[PDB]
Amino acid sequence: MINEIQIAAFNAAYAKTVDSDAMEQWPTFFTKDCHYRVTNVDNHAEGLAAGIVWADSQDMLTDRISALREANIYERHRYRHILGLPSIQSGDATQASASTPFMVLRIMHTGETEVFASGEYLDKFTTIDGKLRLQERIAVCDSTVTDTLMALPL
Amino acid sequence: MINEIQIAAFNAAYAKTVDSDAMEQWPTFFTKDCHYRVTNVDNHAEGLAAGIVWADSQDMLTDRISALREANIYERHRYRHILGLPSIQSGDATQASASTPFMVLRIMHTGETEVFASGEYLDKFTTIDGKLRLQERIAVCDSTVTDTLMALPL
Amino acid sequence: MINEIQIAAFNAAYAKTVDSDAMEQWPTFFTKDCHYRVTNVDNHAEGLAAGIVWADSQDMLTDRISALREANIYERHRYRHILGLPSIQSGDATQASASTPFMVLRIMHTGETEVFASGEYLDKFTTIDGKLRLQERIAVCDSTVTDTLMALPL
Amino acid sequence: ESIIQWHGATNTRVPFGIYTDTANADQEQQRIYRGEVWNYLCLESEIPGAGDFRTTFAGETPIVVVRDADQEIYAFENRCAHRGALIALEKSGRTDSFQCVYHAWSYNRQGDLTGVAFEKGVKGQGGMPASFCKEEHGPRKLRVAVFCGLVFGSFSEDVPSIEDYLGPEICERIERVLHKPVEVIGRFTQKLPNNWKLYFENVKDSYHASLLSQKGGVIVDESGGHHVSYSMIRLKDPSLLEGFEEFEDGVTLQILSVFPGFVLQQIQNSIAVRQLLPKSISSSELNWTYLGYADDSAEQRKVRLKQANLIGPAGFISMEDGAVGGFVQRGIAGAANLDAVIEMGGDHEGSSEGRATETSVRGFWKAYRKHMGQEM
Amino acid sequence: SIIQWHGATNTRVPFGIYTDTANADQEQQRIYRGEVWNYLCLESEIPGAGDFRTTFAGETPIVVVRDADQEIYAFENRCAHRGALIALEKSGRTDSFQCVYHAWSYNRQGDLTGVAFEKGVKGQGGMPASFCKEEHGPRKLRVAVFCGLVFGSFSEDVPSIEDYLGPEICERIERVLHKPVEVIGRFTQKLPNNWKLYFENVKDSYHASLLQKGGVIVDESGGHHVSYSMIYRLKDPSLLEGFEEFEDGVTLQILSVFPGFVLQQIQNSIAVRQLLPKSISSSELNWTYLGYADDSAEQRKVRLKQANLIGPAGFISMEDGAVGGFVQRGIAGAANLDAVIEMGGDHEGSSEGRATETSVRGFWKAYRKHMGQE
Amino acid sequence: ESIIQWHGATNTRVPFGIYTDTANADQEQQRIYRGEVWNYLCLESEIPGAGDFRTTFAGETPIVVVRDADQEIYAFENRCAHRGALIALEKSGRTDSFQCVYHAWSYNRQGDLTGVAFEKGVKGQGGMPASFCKEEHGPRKLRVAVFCGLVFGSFSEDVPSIEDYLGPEICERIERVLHKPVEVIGRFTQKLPNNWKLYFENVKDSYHASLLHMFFTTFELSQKGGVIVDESGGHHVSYSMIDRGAKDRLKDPSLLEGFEEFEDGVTLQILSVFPGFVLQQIQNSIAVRQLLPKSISSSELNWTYLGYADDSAEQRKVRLKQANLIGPAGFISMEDGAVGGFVQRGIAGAANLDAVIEMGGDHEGSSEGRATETSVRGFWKAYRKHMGQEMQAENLYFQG
Amino acid sequence: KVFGRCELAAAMKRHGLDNYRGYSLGNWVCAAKFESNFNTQATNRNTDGSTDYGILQINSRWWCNDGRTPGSRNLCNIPCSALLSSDITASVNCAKKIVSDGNGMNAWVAWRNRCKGTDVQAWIRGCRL
Ligand code: FES
Ligand code: FES
Ligand code: FES
Ligand SMILES: [Fe+3]
Repeated sequence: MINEIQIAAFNAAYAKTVDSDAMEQWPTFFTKDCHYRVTNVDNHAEGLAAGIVWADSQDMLTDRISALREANIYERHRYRHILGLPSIQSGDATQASASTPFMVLRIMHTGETEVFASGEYLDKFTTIDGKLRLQERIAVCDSTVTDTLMALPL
Repeated sequence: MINEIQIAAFNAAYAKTVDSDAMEQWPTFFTKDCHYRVTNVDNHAEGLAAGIVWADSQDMLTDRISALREANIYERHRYRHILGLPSIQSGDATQASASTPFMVLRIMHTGETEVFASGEYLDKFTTIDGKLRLQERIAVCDSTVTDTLMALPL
Repeated sequence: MINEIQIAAFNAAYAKTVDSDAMEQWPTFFTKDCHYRVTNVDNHAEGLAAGIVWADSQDMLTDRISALREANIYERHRYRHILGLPSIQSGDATQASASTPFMVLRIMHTGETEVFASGEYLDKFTTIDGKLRLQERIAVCDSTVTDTLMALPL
Repeated sequence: ESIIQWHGATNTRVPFGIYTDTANADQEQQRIYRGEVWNYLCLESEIPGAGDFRTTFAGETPIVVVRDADQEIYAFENRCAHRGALIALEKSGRTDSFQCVYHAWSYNRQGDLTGVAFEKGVKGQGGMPASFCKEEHGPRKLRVAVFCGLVFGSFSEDVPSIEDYLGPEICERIERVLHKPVEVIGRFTQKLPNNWKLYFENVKDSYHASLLSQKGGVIVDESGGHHVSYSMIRLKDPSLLEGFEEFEDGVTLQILSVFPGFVLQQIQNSIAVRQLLPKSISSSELNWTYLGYADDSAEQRKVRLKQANLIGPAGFISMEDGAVGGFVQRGIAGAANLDAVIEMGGDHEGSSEGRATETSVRGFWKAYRKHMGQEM
Repeated sequence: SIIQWHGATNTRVPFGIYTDTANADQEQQRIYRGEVWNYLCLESEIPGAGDFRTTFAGETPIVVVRDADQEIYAFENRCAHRGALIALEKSGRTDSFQCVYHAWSYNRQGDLTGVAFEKGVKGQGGMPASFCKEEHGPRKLRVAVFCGLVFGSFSEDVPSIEDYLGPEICERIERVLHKPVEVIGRFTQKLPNNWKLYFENVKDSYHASLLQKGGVIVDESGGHHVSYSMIYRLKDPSLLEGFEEFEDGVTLQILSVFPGFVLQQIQNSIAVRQLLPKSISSSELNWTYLGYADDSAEQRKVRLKQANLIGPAGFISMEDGAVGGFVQRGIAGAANLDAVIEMGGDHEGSSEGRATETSVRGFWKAYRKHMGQE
Repeated sequence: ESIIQWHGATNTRVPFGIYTDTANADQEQQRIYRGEVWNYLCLESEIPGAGDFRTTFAGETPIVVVRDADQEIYAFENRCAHRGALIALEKSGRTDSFQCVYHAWSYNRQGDLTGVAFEKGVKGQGGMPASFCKEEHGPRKLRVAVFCGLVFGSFSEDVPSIEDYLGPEICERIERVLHKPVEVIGRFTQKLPNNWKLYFENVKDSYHASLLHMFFTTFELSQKGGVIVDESGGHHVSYSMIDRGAKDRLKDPSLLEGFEEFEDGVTLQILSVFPGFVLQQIQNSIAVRQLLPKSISSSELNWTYLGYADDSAEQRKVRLKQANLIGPAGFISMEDGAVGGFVQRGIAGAANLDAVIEMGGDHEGSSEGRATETSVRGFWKAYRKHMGQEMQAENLYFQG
Repeated sequence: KVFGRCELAAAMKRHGLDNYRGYSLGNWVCAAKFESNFNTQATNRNTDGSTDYGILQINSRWWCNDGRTPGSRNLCNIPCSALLSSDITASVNCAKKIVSDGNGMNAWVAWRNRCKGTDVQAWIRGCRL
């Protein structure tokens, strides 16, 4: 069984990876055939499918990070993830669905600290060759507003 | 023994209930003859008894939510609860006294995200039909200031 | 093995000590010949050793708190520590190296709440008489900016 | 170009610019808060003994209020006469004298400079010139007035007595409630996203309040500035409204206001005071002081604690009071050149038997224009 | 004066134009509530009778609503009593609107239909005999619908949307909004810059070309433009795997309408933007992502993948959020200096090149006209 | 109604409106920061090699400062001469040339426009008109001066030399401390809730500093002190010193366990240079501060903590312990962050009143002892000179 | 986990299922015997697209959410995976909600067919209780 302890540990490592700018390790958390999306409560409530980020393969995650490094120009900043306890919604002997509250601070190189996003990760977990992985993560943001831009994924 | 994990899980379900606007489930977290109070550290330090919310029955909690639905007018917003680890002061297999740090973000429908309240829950837990319930929860807020108004309880 | 749960519990007690202004208990969390430093990611990346706070003995921590009580002038305020899950890098039954994300709110007596600092504690833990102590804690702040001043340690 | 152009002499029309013009706000500081008004400071029971002090505001201007050995209460501007630092840094305490921490200038409880660190130099080096005299430097002192446990402060020598300022009808309505020693049972502050005037209008808005077998009425003092709104003879836990008799009339609701920011309220057994302070053109602060009587029994106090759910930031009755100001602030964003319409109950700025009127609102603006030199 | 224009030409913009707060208040009375069409929403976002949304025309909040006649109306969101917002919701469906403060009722045209206690209570108080409901009301807006785009004006004197747009931009809108569209997402960006900096950037072909055959068209007023374009490795090239659906070769068409409407087509990515001013140095950008109602599953998936090109995290548009701020901050010591806009000459008309700033100079031709700054 | 009304030609009275008037702040930008002053930019050792650059500010105005192959240091305004974007987006880096990200205009390390994307059109279409010349467009370049490794910049060619600006007494007091190669040992920034002027006055407030130092030796050798002021009033030195070779609480006393390393008795030396530079020596604690304005009621203080390159392990440890005296949590300097704010807030209803600055008389020159405000009055002598706020024409006619 | 008969009796008693809504401890032990054979991991796919989970074979269309079952009502507000732990807490709490629904223990088919009105109390004899 996938449990709350395993997802907690997974969530802390995901957070550290994104917050440390080790972004090349970020796709490793997902299955080959995964879905990742950044949206908001309005879109999620009305059934609207589009994301600020929208990926249906681990490869698309890898491309997003290539483009961040090679192509995208943005002012230096870092994230600080504060996560709540994962709460398992559904599961059988092998799969599990969960929700994890999140808050993401954005710290500019110039020192300004802002609550940049908050919401929950709606996740589908599987456990393949002894590794816990995201089949799906939807970052459902509480706000319809993103300040300036979104460079790094949530 | 009631432990920190069981309280943490209880706290996350309380939080999800309030943050998801499932407000009708909120009184179910309390005993019939419970106490709930929103106050601040100034009032708590003097021994001043008044609350922004003050309830000595589950029925009072139920009426507060009826009035929120039927009567009270306020601009749409939601809460995002970020909770700390509970610290247990005393407890046996059935009762426990504990303090839990909290932070509450307020997200307006217009998208503004603000730290709306922070403090600790001073709690008294009992066990009813083998489940945790609050005999008492005092939301001791760090700030004497509430922005605009308080519609949803903490 | 020293584990994530034991460090989390230690971290919540440390936080409560600092947030409750029981600052005289703060040095008791450290070994006699400990290191404590408040710095930032820029200094930490360039290998720069200086701290806003810098201590290489528990006695220096005790003196910092004497001076807070008996010497320093500052406008009343309190801290609210919100902590993430520890990640252990290395460790046996008695030593452990770990990183713990943190956010500190500052609440002024006049009621303003602000994100005052965020980052991670780079910790070295040891075990004395079966209890966890900090041999080393480096509060690596995400921001190069401190608002107004720093009276209380992180 | 002037958005503070009044339509007529009547007060049925308020220019929406009055809630936006920053120059006009600075005039409100000079002409209202530091003019011929009484500013509510605190309760006498909050500073019972000698040296007991609080800090607060009269408009933008920070204030110290303190009890002395003579049992009298004094107030002075919280500004060091040296280089201008706040003198008292704490909300409340007890002190023998005040001291500015920057360069250790000492002030007595009247606000007199009693001490200057190194006034006479250090080893016959530097210090003040021979010509410097402590008694010639000091914060502006306030006139203090007391009424049934309410402490007020004014900057004006010319301001009338508190009894004359309030008038007899408001004096009686206050004494009705505050006839005994009161005890603070809680404090809460609301930060309102609106110009102060919008919240004070709202306190006086009997039209609004009536929307949320009893007859009511609205009293207005001769100046227009002070009002009383009164009323007189489903829930799973009806105990919320289970009250007890303690006024020798039938009055179940009395909301009383005093220009420019004081409220006393009685709603069944729920007693409270409010202080309204301006903070910025589009923000204000509301400080609640919840009250019992010192002689209350356990059971009587419990009733006030339950009935408090009616009032304050989450009040069944008062919740919306926090937001409506903001709704106006935002609705007028493109209409700084237009006028609010205030015709309910005629042109009248005196008392009425109805509550479907705006007489107490027009009263506010009669008093405002008088103090601001805006009549015609 | 930091809003002193150097000459009649528009090759030089005073940097004070992005900073002067008095000048911003003039923009409210002369542009947003002047002779312009403000974009409000899509007709398909309020399909049924009573369906309403709230937004803004400059600083001024607006209600837009469908009535039983299937027509769309719009009025200022201001109670004619003491000025409170009337409608408090982003969107909803109602028979009539009511101000929560004192329960004044408005119909879907913005007419005052009801005044709580108008005639007193027990013949006590109420309105004077002289008070007449039909003399009080929020400002109503002239509404125009063009290919589903709902626009509002405060001005009786403003030309029709067809005359305002002109024929070249009318055709360029019809090109992409030729069929029923379906909203597939909304996202808002808070821009740390004066609105004008982002609208300039939409029109900046010089910038966009840096980031084969193309052109730039400008209406007669200068205010509206169209930029158009035609023909390390990706582990998943499916991001750019498109499908043909325009009768020309055009793979990029970015269209702007003074003072804050954008329609874009980038391969199969369709979207609308609404640009609102918020403070001297902040603006709001509202994205409405679109499919066509007749899209297959596979065609829709393509638009969902290609959306990664646009919005707050867009491979293409990410920088668009920040460049305005870069200028706002670069000019912090230079309120008294002038931007240099000479690419493609003095010209404010259409061009075959994209190494030009003609559409940018056009913005300022239109701006100075509305502001009386010639 | 002018809340910028000076009482007389003396500086014993400061109008509190000087800390509030926004038009007056914009004048400070034109007349002080971009006028005949030297703005502190960085240490030469912070950009040691060719291409090494940092970004900072002179008042409101962002600045690039960079080392070139010639081993000289240049500085220019961080504003693209096109449509005004920041050129360099990084706190620090190393580059061959600078490039505006908006439309790829290239700048050399002097701040010269060396390149315009599509200058000559694409297929003989568009581009710049024949009349356009690269050399006629560019960010404002700053005159640079390097004094004991301190890099300063001015926008004025006419500004006096750094030596004449500083004067000889301040030149020597800087050389005293920066006599050897220094090494940066940490950086910290404070956001101050006060007008810049309040913090700079506080640096120069020997009355405050002596009061506090006198309090600090209720805890744990006879000292004399003094206050030097340059001829302009703008620069000061506050010092305290023992007489080397006279006769006659802490659980870890190591905090104050120091070592001798100047050929004098000076225990404390705080040096200021108009309008926002501080060099400090407190025992073995060496540091530089850069004060920038941000908003009418906000300012930024940037600390650069220093060691000497030749420090042994034990000597460096001493400076790391003694750093506890300074910065945002300093035993000495903690309150320096808040007192500015206490004034900003105390004067909220007193914009039309005047600060009283009479300690040590009217004078704006050097003094024995520290119970004086001569260095504060000096600040305002310098300020009024730069701002054209000496007695005007009409008011001079009436008095004479 | 396979429980011993008496182990499971003791765990059900310490969770207060003795006389819970009419039903003596033996009913609960007998029910688990014939539902799961005292196997906390017992798992039974139904042709209706639903599954029965854990020691009391609780159905995934009504009671717990397994993510696989069209029309999940999830009336115990738990994922079905919590009914497959070594620990019977979540299984008992959902049971208490099921037996309270007021079809009593008839909800457990195997309890009707094999337990109802037998000598129930037999499942508890020979146990440290
Ligand atoms: S400002 Fe108060 S003593 Fe100097
Ligand atoms: S403001 Fe709308 S009813 Fe009063
Ligand atoms: S703004 Fe720098 S190249 Fe255009
Ligand atoms: Fe672009």
